[PDB]
Amino acid sequence: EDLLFNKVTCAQKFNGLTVLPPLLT
Amino acid sequence: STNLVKNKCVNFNFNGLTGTGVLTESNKKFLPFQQFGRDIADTTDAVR
Repeated sequence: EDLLFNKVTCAQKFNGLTVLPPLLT
Repeated sequence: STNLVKNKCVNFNFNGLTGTGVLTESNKKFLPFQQFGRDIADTTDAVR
């Protein structure tokens, strides 16, 4: 799972582009 | 003129550029002629 995670990649929020968090951490 | 206030959610006006926000200390130096500093999203986020 770590070897897989490591491969995948506020300024936005200047205009109301908020990002709600997930539920399942 | 007025004063220079920092670190509070204030209004500012530098070189005609208008905007509001928190004026935290900066940690990057520019070229000595440049006045602005901008991100990939093309939004002002730095100023001399």
